Amino acid sequence: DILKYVSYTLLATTSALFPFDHEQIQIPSKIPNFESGLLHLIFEAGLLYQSLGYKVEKFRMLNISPMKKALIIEISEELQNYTAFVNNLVSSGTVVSLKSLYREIYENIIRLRIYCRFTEHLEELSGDTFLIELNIFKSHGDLTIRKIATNLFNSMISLYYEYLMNWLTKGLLRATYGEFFIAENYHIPIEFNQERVPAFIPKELAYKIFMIGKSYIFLEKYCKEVQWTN
Amino acid sequence: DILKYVSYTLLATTSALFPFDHEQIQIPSKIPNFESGLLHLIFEAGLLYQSLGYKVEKFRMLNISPMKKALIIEISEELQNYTAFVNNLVSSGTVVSLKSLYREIYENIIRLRIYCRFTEHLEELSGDTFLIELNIFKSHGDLTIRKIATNLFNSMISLYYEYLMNWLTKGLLRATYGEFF
Amino acid sequence: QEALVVKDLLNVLIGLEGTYIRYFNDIEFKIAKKMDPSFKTFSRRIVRYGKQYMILTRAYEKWSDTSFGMVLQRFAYEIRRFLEDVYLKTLVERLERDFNKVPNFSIRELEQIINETEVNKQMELLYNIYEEIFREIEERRTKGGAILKIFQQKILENLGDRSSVMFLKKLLNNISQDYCTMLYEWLTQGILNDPYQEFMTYDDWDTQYFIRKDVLLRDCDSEEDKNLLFKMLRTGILLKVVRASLQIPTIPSNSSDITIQEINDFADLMEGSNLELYVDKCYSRANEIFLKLFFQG
Repeated sequence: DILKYVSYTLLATTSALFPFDHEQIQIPSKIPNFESGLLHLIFEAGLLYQSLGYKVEKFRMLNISPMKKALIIEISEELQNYTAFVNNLVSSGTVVSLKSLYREIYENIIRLRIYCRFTEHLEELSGDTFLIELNIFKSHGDLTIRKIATNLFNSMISLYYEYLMNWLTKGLLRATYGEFFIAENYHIPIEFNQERVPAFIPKELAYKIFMIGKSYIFLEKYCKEVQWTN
Repeated sequence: DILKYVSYTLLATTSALFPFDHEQIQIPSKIPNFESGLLHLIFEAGLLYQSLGYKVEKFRMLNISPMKKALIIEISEELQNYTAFVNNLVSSGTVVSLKSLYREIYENIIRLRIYCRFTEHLEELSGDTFLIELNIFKSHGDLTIRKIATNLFNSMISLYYEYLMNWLTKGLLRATYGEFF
Repeated sequence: QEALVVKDLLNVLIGLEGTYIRYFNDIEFKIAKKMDPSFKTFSRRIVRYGKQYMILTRAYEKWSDTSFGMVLQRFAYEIRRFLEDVYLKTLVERLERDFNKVPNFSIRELEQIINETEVNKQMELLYNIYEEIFREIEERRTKGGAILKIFQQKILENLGDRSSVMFLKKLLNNISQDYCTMLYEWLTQGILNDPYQEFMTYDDWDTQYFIRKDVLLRDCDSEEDKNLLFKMLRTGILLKVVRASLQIPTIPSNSSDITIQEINDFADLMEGSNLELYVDKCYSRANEIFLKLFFQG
């Protein structure tokens, strides 16, 4: 019975028989001290998962940046692994120790925590801003953090490369939600956003791209040119 | 035992141990809920086959339009495939799941349904009218419906071409049942 | 208590349309709920799965065995087929294993894999079919061309979310074909097709043709859109007058552009440059045959 509730909480289903404040159990003396302590540790891990799972689900409602969508997709796939783990533990650990339970699912705690910082920063800004958020995080040490940051990156960058190809080859690709460095202002111009590019593309490099692109739009206005070797 | 009755119904033989109303089982609680549901789905498919099989057999009595005969022939040949399928399932699926049974014979359901619309329209009119019935049906979307309609067509048109050749080359070919204008 | 309750729960999942697990037409399927913390959590997960399964089957019936759009028919047959296939194969196998070993084994493992597979595909698919239906209700009160506009708008709208968009694209390329067949016939050989909807072009010596605005335009206003439509009407009129001229030199004797149009459908864009490439080729073929009819005959 004790294992079962603990499992529910790890599944991201709130249990009636452990109180939820925001980070821990507040369970009185009336139950073994020893088990309560062990139970304290489980809830921290289980709380972290539930909170992340709520964030990913909510941000999923489509009609956002794909750059956001690509993070939500990666996050969701990574959470899957957790759910499979809870299942191994119940199946071949019916009467299993909570201290032991805590040690086995150690790696997943390290991973969730870092992600929770990220989801928080996702709230502030939209689009190409994520790549910057992503760049500062990679700068901090530890084999894991960098790895987790690179995997989000491979997905977002695939998207930039596409937006760039539309921009350079057939003219005007507007950012919309921030997919590019086009800013507004027949006769209405565009202009350059230096701020959005992370350090991995210099601001000077981005400008040159803006300049070239601007020239291709001017060639089509003169009188539309047929898609050449470029 | 459960598989066996279900097979009979798919064969176009009515089973004593499932009630026949016109589209489904009306079997009380007294048997597993889970199996009854699965059993609900089987009967819809099996009912469709039996009903089509009765239509083709009845319209077969000769001395009609050949254009009708050519449809009855194509229909009868297509039903054959179904009967061969039931046989594979009994042979190498002696204790086999009804949900699974339902999925395996999926394609055949898609095919029967469309045909049942056709047989209904065959009742109203006779002869060259079928080609019109056939033309409106081809107009509706889906890769299958058009295909099924074209196969009926190749058979009927062969007949028109003949009637036309008699008409043009040696004079007077009367429609009779509607083979010509 | 606990082993029996877990078992009842496993048995039920292979057939929710049962004789004690009842169906409500709108809740969904419901079964009486029982105690144990474990069971009530599990019944909630099951409910969600169940609701989508029942709804996909309702939707599918409406669209099948009857016509409202050619496109609608094709979309329903395909949607159902894939979804069912996945769900039965994984579920039937998963349940059998559990049963073989000792039929009290974890529901949780069966749940996580089916949830994952479904979620991405299913939500988007089901919402879209409804949106198309509301829109048709509105159009009717106010057709073909309107359906093409809505689906192009939806692929743009959803943007990102890779599983769902690639799935929807595969369906889209199959749906595009009737429009492609109509465009090739009209522009290259002068025949306008329209059994009850297949585009949005209607007729009216040499006669005239025009766009039904009510049915809605191809991309419903834009300068590129407008020139392209005008160009389509012009190529088609030349061809039809020449077809009328009997067995006096007709049918372009230069090469086809079906192969060029088909690559535009697989792209699943609405971009001006590709579309413009199609009309100028069709136009030329139509111009040269037109000339030949006149000069020689």
